[PDB]
Amino acid sequence: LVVTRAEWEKELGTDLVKFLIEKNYLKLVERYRIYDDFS
Amino acid sequence: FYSKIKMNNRTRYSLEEALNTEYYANYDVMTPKLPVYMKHSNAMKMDRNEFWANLQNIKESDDYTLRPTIMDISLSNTTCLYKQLTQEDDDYYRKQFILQL
Amino acid sequence: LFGKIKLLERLLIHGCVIPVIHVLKQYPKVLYVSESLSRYLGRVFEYLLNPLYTSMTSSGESKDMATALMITRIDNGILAHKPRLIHKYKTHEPFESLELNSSYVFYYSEWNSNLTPFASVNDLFENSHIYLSIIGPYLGRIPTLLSKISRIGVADIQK
Amino acid sequence: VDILNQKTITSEVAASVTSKYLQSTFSKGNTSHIEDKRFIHVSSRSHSITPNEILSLKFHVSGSSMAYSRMDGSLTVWFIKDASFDKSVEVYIPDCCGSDKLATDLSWNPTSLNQIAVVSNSSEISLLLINEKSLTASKLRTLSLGSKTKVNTCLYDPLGNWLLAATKSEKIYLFDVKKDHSSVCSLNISDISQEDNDVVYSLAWSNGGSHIFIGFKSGYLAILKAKHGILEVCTKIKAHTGPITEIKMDPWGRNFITGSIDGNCYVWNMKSLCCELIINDLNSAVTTLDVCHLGKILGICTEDEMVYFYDLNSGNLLHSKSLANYKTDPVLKFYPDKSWYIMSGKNDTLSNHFVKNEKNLITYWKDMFDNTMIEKRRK
Amino acid sequence: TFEHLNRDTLRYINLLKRLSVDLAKQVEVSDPSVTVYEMDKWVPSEKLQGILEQYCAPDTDIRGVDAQIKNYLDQIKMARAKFGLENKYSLKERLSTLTKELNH
Repeated sequence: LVVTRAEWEKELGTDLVKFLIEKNYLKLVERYRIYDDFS
Repeated sequence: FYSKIKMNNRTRYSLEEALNTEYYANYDVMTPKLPVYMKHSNAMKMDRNEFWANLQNIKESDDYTLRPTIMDISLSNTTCLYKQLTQEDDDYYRKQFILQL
Repeated sequence: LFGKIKLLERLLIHGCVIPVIHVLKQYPKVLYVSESLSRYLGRVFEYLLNPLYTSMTSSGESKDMATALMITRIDNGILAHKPRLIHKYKTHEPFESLELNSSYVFYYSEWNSNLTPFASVNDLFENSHIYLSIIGPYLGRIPTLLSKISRIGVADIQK
Repeated sequence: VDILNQKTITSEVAASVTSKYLQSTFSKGNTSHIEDKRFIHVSSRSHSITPNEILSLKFHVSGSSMAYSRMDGSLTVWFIKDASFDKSVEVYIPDCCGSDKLATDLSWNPTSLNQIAVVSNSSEISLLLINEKSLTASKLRTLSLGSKTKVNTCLYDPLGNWLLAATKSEKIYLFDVKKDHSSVCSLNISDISQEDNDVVYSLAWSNGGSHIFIGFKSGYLAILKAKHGILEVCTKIKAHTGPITEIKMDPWGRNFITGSIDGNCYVWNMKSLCCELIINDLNSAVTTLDVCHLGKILGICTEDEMVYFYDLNSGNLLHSKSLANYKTDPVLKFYPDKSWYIMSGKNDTLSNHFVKNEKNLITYWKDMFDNTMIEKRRK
Repeated sequence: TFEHLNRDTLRYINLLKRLSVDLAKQVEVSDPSVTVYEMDKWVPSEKLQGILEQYCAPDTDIRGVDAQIKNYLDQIKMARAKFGLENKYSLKERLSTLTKELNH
């Protein structure tokens, strides 16, 4: 999925996205792409 | 005609088995009487029953009292005879020819 | 397999008691032809008896509706609990069943609309001269019906 | 032809499939011996005999751990994630519940993923954790009460909500699990059975977790509620003419099964609480007794040293193996998530487990159907 | 004309029940006291039932309601990656150390 940083915070928390990007799971293309397994 | 009914409800039986992967399923290839969303919906029943109700007011009036049968096969018209027995949607005109034979 | 005898027990499966009582009161040795005539007539008498037997054993049998439930299936992803999945089929056999994942029911669900389940003890003593006198010494082919009438008796002396 | 006629599982095509599944699970490539510590000790003395029978065998409700307690010594806890039975012993504890007495009963915890409750014969219940990284077994607490003489059995609620510890002479204890392991109630057995000095042989929890089934020595069967903290007697029926040996439950919640010391085994349904089917098993005294997880196979093992396999819907026989040359008290146990079983006793006091490549009976019929269908799509 | 109206009301009958493409069901439960589930009374979501009823209600364009699915089909993984990340590790490791420090 691809949204912006501002579209992430409407559902997530600002403390967690500050932790996702330094831990290298989110990548940017400002469209932020994540590869994840939820089923 | 019978290979569009077999391949419609064999993929979604292979899709029950993946999503809630608790239970396997082999059912029959049958008529799923109404799907899940046509079963209990009074907005879809009430506008459908008032389509059949004014198709009968055409056939109860004293104006269109000269008309063929609903299950009728044509013989004179060579165009409509090929258009009745080749469309793979109705399949009630290719069952009369099997019963007649 | 065919004929009068097969006709006489499909009528007793569905709902018809009055044309079958009138035949077996005329020819009472129409039994000793099939052992199914005493099973299906014990399916009708056990429907009339069952509201009474649940109330006589009052507090115990009323919460016995809650004791019959099964165990969920517990897988070890996050150690979660999910219920079991079955699916109905409507068959022609009168007795309810449950296979490995399929449960079977009788197709004609309005089979007991003419019948009425009787009241406490004064109605059991009147309706047993009709039903229980047709199958005289054949109530011992239904041993679960012989166990139910004997618990009505002990619970009625004590109260 | 008779396979592909029915496309759903009926009453007759099910009873013919389950007689081929039990026939093919006794084969040569479908059995492997558990590499125990006694299988090492027996194999040395047999290549170049002291009996220690097992006292309990229990499965975790997830179906991924198996613990069991020999007579003289130790607990042994196996860990199976998916690899059949050759994955890992994690622990075995030579002085488990003390260094003076024996380990009689076991129960796993349904809520917590790794915790047992081993009950000695003294007065004390020791709850202990089985560590996942290292191969150790550390304690958590130790329970006790006043006027506690000798506890034998312990059972957890199938919801993990209560704990029932019982003596066979004096009393019966409830310990709450949610707030803290604290005594809630206590009932004297003389109030349960009014007739004589009875000895409690077996107990069981219902599938909901609100009634307790108690089997005495005189043949009485008591059913008693456990609502929140009250422990009162609901009914009391006389079932057998002998000690009620074992009590089981249907996994679909329909009926329950009792066995006794005469050759007698009933199937009582749970709605009307009357007997429903009777198995004609006039050979010997039934010792162990268990059902499948689909609820179709019933395994009876008597004191003639012979095992049987029945149906629960009918009472017909499927298979019968005779194991007469051994000196075991052999234990059947079915897995809780798949349709395999672990029958105890191979040489002296051992445990083998009988496998296949398919898990259920339903994925076995579904593979037999698709192999026949290719032949009808061949002609 | 009657020979055309009779043939198009037999393929309308043969399209409501016989071939009749339907949904694939995911089972969701919320109460822990059910333990049995028959797969006949599975109904879809409340937000999907309101969208699917708008294809057959009169006086509507088809392409305007086909874009209400593309809205709905992307709002269903914007709520499955919002509970599939905050439940992934930020609430896993809050229960990792805290269940060790309870045991000690």
